[PDB]
Amino acid sequence: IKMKSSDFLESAELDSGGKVSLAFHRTQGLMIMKTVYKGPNCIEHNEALLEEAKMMNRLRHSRVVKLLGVIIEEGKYSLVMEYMEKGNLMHVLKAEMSTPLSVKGRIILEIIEGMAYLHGKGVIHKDLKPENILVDNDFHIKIADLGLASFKMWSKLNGTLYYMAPEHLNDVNAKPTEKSDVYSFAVVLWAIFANKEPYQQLIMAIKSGNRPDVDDITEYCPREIISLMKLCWEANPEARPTFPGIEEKFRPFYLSQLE
Amino acid sequence: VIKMKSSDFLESSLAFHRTQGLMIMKTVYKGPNCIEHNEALLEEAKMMNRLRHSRVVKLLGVIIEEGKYSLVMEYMEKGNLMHVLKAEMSTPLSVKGRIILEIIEGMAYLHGKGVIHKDLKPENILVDNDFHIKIADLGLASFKMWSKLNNEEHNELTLYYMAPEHLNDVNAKPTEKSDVYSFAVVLWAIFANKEPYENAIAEQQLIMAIKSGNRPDVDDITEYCPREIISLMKLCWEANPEARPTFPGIEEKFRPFYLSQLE
Ligand SMILES: CN1C(=O)[C@@H](NC(=O)c2nc(Cc3ccccc3)n[nH]2)COc2ccccc21
Ligand SMILES: CN1C(=O)[C@@H](NC(=O)c2nc(Cc3ccccc3)n[nH]2)COc2ccccc21
Repeated sequence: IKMKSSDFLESAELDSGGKVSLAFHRTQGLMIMKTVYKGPNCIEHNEALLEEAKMMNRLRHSRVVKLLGVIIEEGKYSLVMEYMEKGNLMHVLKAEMSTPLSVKGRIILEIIEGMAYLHGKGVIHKDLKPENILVDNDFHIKIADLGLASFKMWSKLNGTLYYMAPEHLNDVNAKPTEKSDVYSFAVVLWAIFANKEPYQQLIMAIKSGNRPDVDDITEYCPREIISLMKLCWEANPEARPTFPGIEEKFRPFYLSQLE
Repeated sequence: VIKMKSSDFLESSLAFHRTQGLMIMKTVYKGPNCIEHNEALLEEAKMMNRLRHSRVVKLLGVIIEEGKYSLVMEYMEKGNLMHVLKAEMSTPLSVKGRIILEIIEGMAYLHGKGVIHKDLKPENILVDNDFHIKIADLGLASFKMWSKLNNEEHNELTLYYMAPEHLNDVNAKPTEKSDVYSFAVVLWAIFANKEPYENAIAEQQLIMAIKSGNRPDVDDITEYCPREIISLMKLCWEANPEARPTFPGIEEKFRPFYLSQLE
C-alpha cells in the first residue's frame, strides 16, 4: 500500500486546472502523485492516515478512481492514484471537436454505474462535479475525490456550489445523503449538453427553485435526458430517484436510442 | 412480494408482458398448490430478484398458481453464447473481447454478493440483439427450492467446464476458484467457436485426463487469440484452486488490454 520515490524510474510535473506529478513506476506503470503537505513527521494521526489509504484502495470498480498507494518519506505525505490521459469532464467538453452524442450517452451511464457502486458500499461523494469526473484517452470515465471530501484524515493534513444540493446550501449541519449526489448528477447532465459551467443572491435563488436554464443548451439533447435532469434537481430530496433507479431507466434508453 | 399474475400474458413457455416486454417462462411444476411450501418458493425468488447487475439475469417474477409454478425472466433473443459462436456470421475480436469483459463483471458481481455459480458454461451465458451478455442459471443450481420442485414425483417434471477438484474422488464443495476454472474453458471456446475435447473417446478417459493436467488444446486457438488471453486462461485453469486469480483480479488485468487492443 506504500511506495517509495525510488520505485519510479522517471517522473514529470504537470499543472492542470493542480500541482500534481506524473511518474513511471517500475512494475505497474504510469500513475499520478500529489504532495498533500510538507513539514516534520507527525505523531498523532499517522496510523489512521495509512488506514484511510487502505479503505480507499479497496473501492475497486471500473468507473471509480483507484488509489494505488501512499509515499511517506523525509517529511512528505503524498497520495498516488491512476492516470486519466484526457484530464477531467469539462476539459473534454470544452475541446474543439464536439464529443459524439453516443459518447456523452455512455459517459452518463458510467457516472450512474460508479455512483451506484459507491452508494452500495456506503460511500456518499458530496462533491460530484465535472472537475471530479476523470476521462481516459478512450473516453471512459472514473469518479475521483480530488477535493478530499471523503479523505477525512488527508483533508486535516492541509469549491463549487453550482452542483450542491439546496438542502446543503445555508445548512452545513444537514447530513449528505444518496439524494445529495443525485442533485449534483442533474447539474453534471446539464454541463455535458451545454458544454460549459452553469450560472449570496445566487444561493437564495437556487434555494427557491432556480436551476441551470435548459434553453442555454445549444447543441442536440434528447427530451428524455432533459426530463431526467429536471427530476434529479427536484427541490424535495424524497422526490429525486436513486442511482439504481436512474440506471434501470437510462440503460434501456442508451441501448435502444444512443449506443 | 414480487409475484406475477398470468392475467398479463398469453400461452406458448414464451409470453409478452404488457408494460415489461417479451419474456421467457419455465413451468417447473404442474399440480396442487398449497400456501405453506409457497413462502419458501416466494422468498428464494425475492432473493434472486435482488441480484441486480447489467451482466446477470434478473428474475422478474414467479407465477404460483393452481397447476402451475413458473419462473419468469426477460427473453434473450440470440440464445446462449454457444449458439452465437457456432452461427454462420463470424464474430470479430472486438465483440468477443467485450463478451469476455461482461462475463468477468457479472461474475465479480455475483462473488461480491457471495453467490458461487457452480455451473458456469456457454449455455448459462445469454445474448441479446445488441451482442451484450447476461449470466444465467438455467439448470437451477442456485435455486434450492425451485430445483426441489423440479424433482418431485407428484409433478409432471457440464463436464467440460467443471474444475478438476469436482471431478475428483474427494469431490469437495464449490468455491469462487471453481467458477474461475469454468471461465478459463469458456475463454477458450469463445476463440475456438466450438466445445473443447472433440478428440476425447471415453468420458472416464476425459475425467482422468483433466485431473492429471489436460486442458483444451491451445494450438486450436492460436487462430487468432492474443498471447495475453492465452496466458490468462492458462492462469485461470491451474490445477491448484488457490493459484487461480479472483474475478476482480482478472478484471484489473483484462480491462486495460481490451481498451488498448480490442475496443
Ligand atoms: C493524486 N491524487 C489522488 O490520489 C486523489 N485520489 C482520489 O481522488 C481518489 N478517488 C478515489 C475514489 C473515490 C473515493 C471516495 C469518493 C469518491 C471516489 N480514490 N482516490 C486525491 O488527492 C488528489 C487531489 C488532487 C489531485 C490529485 C490527487
Ligand atoms: C424462466 N427462466 C428463468 O427465470 C431462469 N432464471 C435464471 O437462469 C436466472 N439466473 C439468475 C441470476 C443468477 C443467479 C445465480 C447464479 C447465476 C445467475 N436469475 N435467474 C431459470 O429457469 C429457466 C430455465 C430455462 C429457461 C428459462 C428459465
